[PDB]
Amino acid sequence: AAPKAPADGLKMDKTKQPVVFNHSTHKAVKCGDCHHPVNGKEDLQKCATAGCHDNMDKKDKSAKGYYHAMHDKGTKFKSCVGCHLETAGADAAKKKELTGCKGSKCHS
Ligand code: HEM
Ligand code: HEM
Ligand code: HEM
Ligand code: HEM
Repeated sequence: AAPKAPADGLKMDKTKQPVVFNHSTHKAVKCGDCHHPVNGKEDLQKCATAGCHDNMDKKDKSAKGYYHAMHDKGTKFKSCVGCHLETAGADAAKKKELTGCKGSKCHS
């Protein structure tokens, strides 16, 4: 059957700055905008699976860079921060909540 979203409260914890991901706040986003095509097939593996976004060098801006995939603009798929920047627009409160590097809903 079509895959179902998991429970809220999923911790992304590849790094020492873990972030909690809630599917319930991301329903307006098609599943494949995140679990994106790889070889033409929407891929439901963990983002940092070997051969995926497995480089824990936060300086790497090639596709395999995990930090890059979560923070950067101009990516083939929207990143967490990229989409949130667009969402917040000029609203400073939303910029803080959704894009702040600290004291945000990502990095609380
Ligand atoms: C769309 C309704 C949708 C589905 C289906 C889906 C499924 C899904 C599963 C099954 C997992 C768990 C994977 C595992 O084995 O741990 C999972 C995890 C994450 N998802 Fe998801 N997901 C759906 C939608 C979305 C959307 C729209 C996004 C992006 C805004 C998204 C993101 C994530 C993230 C991040 C994770 C955690 C993966 C990781 O830490 O490696 N999902 N999803
Ligand atoms: C996990 C939900 C997950 C996220 C989030 C994610 C994001 C992501 C972005 C933002 C890009 C674009 C980067 C750029 O520099 O343009 C991107 C690109 C690729 N990804 Fe990814 N990705 C997630 C999951 C996965 C998984 C599970 C794999 C490996 C099976 C994977 C692989 C790739 C590849 C390859 C690319 C480059 C585009 C292409 O060659 O297909 N991603 N991802
Ligand atoms: C990438 C894996 C990613 C993360 C991490 C993330 C986090 C996140 C948080 C913490 C919130 C606040 C709500 C909550 O506590 O769950 C939030 C809210 C929104 N997001 Fe997000 N988000 C990630 C990815 C994406 C992507 C790729 C998009 C757009 C394509 C997106 C969008 C949104 C929207 C919209 C919201 C709600 C905003 C509001 O004002 O409440 N996110 N996300
Ligand atoms: C603001 C532009 C901002 C910064 C800077 C930032 C930094 C940061 C670091 C240093 C890490 C850990 C990297 C490492 O490997 O040690 C990290 C990790 C994640 N972040 Fe972040 N972050 C900034 C902003 C945001 C925002 C607003 C979100 C959510 C939209 C977000 C998301 C993430 C995710 C996801 C991770 C990985 C969590 C994990 O797997 O441990 N960041 N960030």
